[PDB]
Amino acid sequence: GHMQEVVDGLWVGDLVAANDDDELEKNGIKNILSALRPSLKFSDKYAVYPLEIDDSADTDLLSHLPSCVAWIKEILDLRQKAARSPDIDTVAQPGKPGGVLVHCQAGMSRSASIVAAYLMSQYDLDPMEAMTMIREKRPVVEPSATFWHQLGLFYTTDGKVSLKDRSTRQYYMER
Ligand code: VO4
Repeated sequence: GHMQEVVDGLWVGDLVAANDDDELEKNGIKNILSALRPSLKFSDKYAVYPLEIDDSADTDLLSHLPSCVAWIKEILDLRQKAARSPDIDTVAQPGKPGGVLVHCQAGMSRSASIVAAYLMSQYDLDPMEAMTMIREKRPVVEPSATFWHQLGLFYTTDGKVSLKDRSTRQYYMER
């Protein structure tokens, strides 16, 4: 498939998956975390978090990870009750009661890194443990080198991006 379910209600996938409304409906997905530039035009059937970032060696994903993690938590909590967090960027639409697909163009780097950050925060995993958990469902995932580094910074600071950490401050200084 073009998307795979990592844990209950949380999917990672590619550009094909984001456009396949049949598969999204069949799996009860009503939220899309869309990590792509330019942003796509989605139907209002979905709540969408447009993350306008590239998959480049100088892309800053770290600054957005607390917002991404909090948005996924907002959705999955709401989905369970059906059966705002100050961390969430205001461009993220209010979560709807259903699953969430996190996607980029290929479903390997931006999207897998965002899902890994969520798994690190939710299950107290380190980046490798998180990424292995995803890879066992979607074997092609492979963060870029800079995303692996940024996941390490996110791990160190317990998911609050703090520049009291030397390495995090250094990352932002070099940018
Ligand atoms: O389109 V993604 O390259 O960040 O797998």
